[PDB]
Amino acid sequence: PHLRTFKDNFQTCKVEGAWPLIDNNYLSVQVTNVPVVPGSSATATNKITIIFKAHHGCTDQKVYQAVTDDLPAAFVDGTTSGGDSDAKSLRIVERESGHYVEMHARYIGTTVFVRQVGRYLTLAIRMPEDLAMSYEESQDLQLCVNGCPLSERIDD
Amino acid sequence: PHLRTFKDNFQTCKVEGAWPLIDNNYLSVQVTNVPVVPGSSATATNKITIIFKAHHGCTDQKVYQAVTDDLPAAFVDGTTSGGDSDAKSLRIVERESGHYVEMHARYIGTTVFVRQVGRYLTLAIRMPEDLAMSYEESQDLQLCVNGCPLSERIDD
Amino acid sequence: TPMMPPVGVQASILSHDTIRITWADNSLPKHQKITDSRYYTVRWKTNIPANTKYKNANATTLSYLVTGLKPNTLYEFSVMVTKGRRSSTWSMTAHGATFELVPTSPPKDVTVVSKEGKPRTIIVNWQPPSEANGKITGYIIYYSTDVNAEIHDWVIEPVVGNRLTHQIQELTLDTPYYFKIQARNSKGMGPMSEAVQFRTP
Amino acid sequence: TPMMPPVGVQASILSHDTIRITWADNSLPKHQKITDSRYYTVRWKTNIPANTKYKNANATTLSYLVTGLKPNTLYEFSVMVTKGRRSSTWSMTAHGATFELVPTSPPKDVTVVSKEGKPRTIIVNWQPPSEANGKITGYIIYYSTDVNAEIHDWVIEPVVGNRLTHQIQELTLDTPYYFKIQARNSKGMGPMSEAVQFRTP
Amino acid sequence: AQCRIQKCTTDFVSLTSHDSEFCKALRAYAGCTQRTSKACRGNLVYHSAVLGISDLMSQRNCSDPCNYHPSYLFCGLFGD
Amino acid sequence: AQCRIQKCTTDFVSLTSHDSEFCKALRAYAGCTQRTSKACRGNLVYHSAVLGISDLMSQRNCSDPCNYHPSYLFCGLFGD
Amino acid sequence: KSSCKRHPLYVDFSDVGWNDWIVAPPGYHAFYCHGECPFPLADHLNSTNHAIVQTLVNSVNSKIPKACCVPTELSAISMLYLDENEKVVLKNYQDMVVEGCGCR
Amino acid sequence: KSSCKRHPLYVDFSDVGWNDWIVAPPGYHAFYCHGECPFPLADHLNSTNHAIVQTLVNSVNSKIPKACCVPTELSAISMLYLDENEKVVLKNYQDMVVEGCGCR
Ligand SMILES: *[C@@H]1O[C@H](CO)[C@@H](O[C@@H]2O[C@H](CO)[C@@H](O[C@@H]3O[C@H](CO)[C@@H](O)[C@H](O)[C@@H]3O)[C@H](O)[C@H]2NC(C)=O)[C@H](O)[C@H]1NC(C)=O
Ligand SMILES: *[C@@H]1O[C@H](CO)[C@@H](O[C@@H]2O[C@H](CO)[C@@H](O[C@@H]3O[C@H](CO)[C@@H](O)[C@H](O)[C@@H]3O)[C@H](O)[C@H]2NC(C)=O)[C@H](O)[C@H]1NC(C)=O
Repeated sequence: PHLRTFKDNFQTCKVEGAWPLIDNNYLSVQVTNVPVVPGSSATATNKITIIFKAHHGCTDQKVYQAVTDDLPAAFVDGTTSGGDSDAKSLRIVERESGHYVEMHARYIGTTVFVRQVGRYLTLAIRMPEDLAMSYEESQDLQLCVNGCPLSERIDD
Repeated sequence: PHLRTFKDNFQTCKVEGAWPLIDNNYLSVQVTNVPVVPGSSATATNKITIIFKAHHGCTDQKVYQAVTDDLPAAFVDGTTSGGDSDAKSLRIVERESGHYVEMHARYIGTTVFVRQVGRYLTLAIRMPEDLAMSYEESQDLQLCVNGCPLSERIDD
Repeated sequence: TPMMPPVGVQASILSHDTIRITWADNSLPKHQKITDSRYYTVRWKTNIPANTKYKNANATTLSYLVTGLKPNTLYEFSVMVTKGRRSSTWSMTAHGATFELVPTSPPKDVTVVSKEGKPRTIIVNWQPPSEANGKITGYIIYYSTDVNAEIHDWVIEPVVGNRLTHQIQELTLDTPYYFKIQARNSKGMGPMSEAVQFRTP
Repeated sequence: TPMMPPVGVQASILSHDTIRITWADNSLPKHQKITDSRYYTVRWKTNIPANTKYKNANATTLSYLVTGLKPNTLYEFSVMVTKGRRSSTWSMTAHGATFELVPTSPPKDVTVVSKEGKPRTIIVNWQPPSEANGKITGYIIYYSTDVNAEIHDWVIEPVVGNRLTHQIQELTLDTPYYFKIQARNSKGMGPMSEAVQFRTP
Repeated sequence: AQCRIQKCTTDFVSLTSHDSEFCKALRAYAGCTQRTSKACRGNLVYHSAVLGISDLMSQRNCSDPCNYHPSYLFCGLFGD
Repeated sequence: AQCRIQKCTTDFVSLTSHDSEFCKALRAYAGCTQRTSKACRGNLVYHSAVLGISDLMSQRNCSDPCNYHPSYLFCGLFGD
Repeated sequence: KSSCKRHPLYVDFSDVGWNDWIVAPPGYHAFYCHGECPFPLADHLNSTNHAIVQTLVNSVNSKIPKACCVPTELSAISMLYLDENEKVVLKNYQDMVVEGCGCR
Repeated sequence: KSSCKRHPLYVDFSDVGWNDWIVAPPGYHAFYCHGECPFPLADHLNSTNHAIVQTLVNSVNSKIPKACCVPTELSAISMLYLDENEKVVLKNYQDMVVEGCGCR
């Protein structure tokens, strides 16, 4: 599918199967993509997983997962928010009467959107610069940071 | 000592030792007499016992006994009256500030007196005619009724 | 000014020789306490014999045990309190009477004579035991021609409790007879009297 | 006119699949009684998956046992009463969340590729198990060149719970490798994923 | 073979379960106890029962003839 | 080797024998019980105690920070 | 003026807050003892000599109170709860149900 | 607000009317139990599961009364009295003296 990296450039990649968009000390975002028509190189996203990693005292770990035709406004555990009752440090909301949902992680100034478009999912993330770059090295494979490996790209 | 019988005649008798003055269905009177001087035929009375025999519902049995120098105003059992609290059917009283006592047996219209004279006792009884004569026969030896046996008499 | 006398004086007879006296002192805090160096003095007497004088006991408790009493005897009881200088007069006097005891003396004054007109008949007169210890319910007359014969081989004649003379008929003339008597009451048989010797004409 | 709704609604979690609901009816005489042909209707749902509709139960008791729930899942609960024609609206909704269970599906979407620039290194990506049944505390990667080798003879690589990609270095080129992954949570290890075959360049 | 106060009590209790209402049965109980009297010589339940009955005996409060019938004789024995 | 609720109770009792007077010791007792918690799983005295403490917990009544701290990046993955 | 008897008492574990731990039963019939202990009853038994002496003392001095109506005989019942592993445990609890009252 | 304890009690047999039959002693120290049975105490023991369940019920519904303070352990004493024959009998009476209290 069509990737927009943190560094503001576009790429169209196959990246069929499971792929990490982000994989850092605060957040993991994982997508499963699949060919839009059989035997084709062009792909779309049918599963999106997010892990908001535990931030001592702010939220415990929470996990969003959505798939084609199952786009909940809650985390896997049924909850709609993270940790403290008084603090909405992490919360998730339904939007456009259900057609997309958005997650506000105030604790890491990060906003994440997941949407169903026909039979697949789009994803959008807005994240602070420093926290995005927080990933330890040899943890290098994050599509949002580095883009697709060249071999996985449609435009030679 | 000197005997006055029911039949109103006098006799002086030895009758040393224990002797029944009366011995009938209602009353027994028993005296112990003794020679007034040693080796003498003339006697005096040093013990007097009375038994007021039980009259169903009026008094239970009571017993007066007195001896030279012990002339109580009570029966042997310490009591001063017979049976019922409200009925003085039998009672005993001190008289002449102790020098004699008298017993009123209302139930048998009988009055008995016992007195100390010097070292001995006198006895007096007043009793209804019929009740005096009530004694069953072969119970014949009663000094008050028949007098002394002739052999026991000082005046030949 | 003058101290109240104790009240509610009761005798509870415990045995033939023993009665417990109890009493109440309204002077004291109720149900109950004794707290100061006061004392009770208990007195007791009967009417037998003539002119007994009272017996005494000092006690710091509201109960006293009167021992060594005569059996079958009614006693009267009273109590006074003293506290230092002040004493009270005596209480309401209460009476109590000891239980019976088997008699412990023999019959007294056993006197024997032949009957006027009938010499084969003899007459026994006697007086009750001085320690009768209870209502005499009968006597037993023993006699023998052999004074030394074992007691169970003598002739035995029972007799009622309320008669102090008795006739025994049908004897041999010109014959020494010997007599013993014994008393009985609700609690048993008392001792035997001394043998008295009498000779028929 | 309109019947009050039940109050004091509570969940008590009993197991990973089971919660008891209790509630109070101020309508009834206190401490306590049920006396008429009224009934309670209990409803319950979660948010996962998207657009679950409610489940129902009728009950004549002030307690109901809700079974067959998903593990590690928050449920909401409410109650209404009906008495013949009159019903109430629903109660204050109360929440309760089931305990964890060991995971019961394998990790999904196991995807394997060689690393750009370094061919002796490969990269494993995957997705969590759909029946994770609890917070995933780690995964375990298995690999072998012999796909049939007994599972304990494969290479075992532990991995943290919050990462869905991992690097394995220092392999042989031009070599088929096979991979299985498994999930773990606070209650234990879930099943192994299907072996995925990948050949180094 | 021994103190049968237990029976007196039970009987009394049954009668009471069913003015001088109690007093019929109190006087009965009291008779009963006196009849097992000497067997219960050292018996704690008996001695309490005894006082127990007489306690209730208070609340409610429950529970010519001899003179001779016309002349007389006299006898005496005198000292001088 | 098993439920030590007996100790929690005794300790609590001693402290109480000697405003938030009780509440010091109530909160202590409550901690104690929670610490023998899993041993007392079927224990009647424990489960009563638990409610017993929280009964007394009512009378007297006892017992920027996360927001990020200046520019942002964006990543997305789109269908068309 | 009741006199010491057994009265019924059903303990609803929801009503008491044990329904979070007791799988079954929903509650049980515990009963309880209540009532006075007077001059014939505390005599009647089951009662301890002490109870007798006490009620007798009460009768003289009402500052000392009468004996007390309490359970003198009890039975056990079985109940169910879950172990660490959500597996059932059936456990027999002594002295749960009042089978008889008396004065003590 | 006392809480279940043992209190002393000397029974004077004159004061109670047993002095007509008990030769000795004059009286004895019987003691008695008295005091309330609250949320920790009836827990504390000696107490029966029932007592616990009851006090817990009381805490929800005060129509059902708290457990009762009673003797839970007693001792015997010897006493003297007279037989038919005015001879002494020494007899040991069970459950006379309170050695411990509890809630029931
Ligand atoms: C019962 O208790 C009373 C009252 O305490 C006792 O009375 C006291 O008895 C003693 C001895 O008789 C009296 O002693 C006096 O001593 C002087 C010489 O020092 C002498 O002159 C006396 O005539 C007298 O003996 C004491 O004063 C007396 N006190 C009173 C208040 O009466 C009594 O002794 C006790 N007795 C019995 C038998 O229970
Ligand atoms: C829970 O309890 C409610 C209230 O009692 C039950 O509602 C009743 O359910 C039956 C079956 O659906 C209804 O029957 C009706 O029958 C006619 C034909 O005879 C038909 O036209 C209907 O549309 C309807 O099916 C009954 O009317 C209905 N009553 C009420 C007051 O709702 C309910 O079935 C119970 N269900 C569960 C799942 O717990």
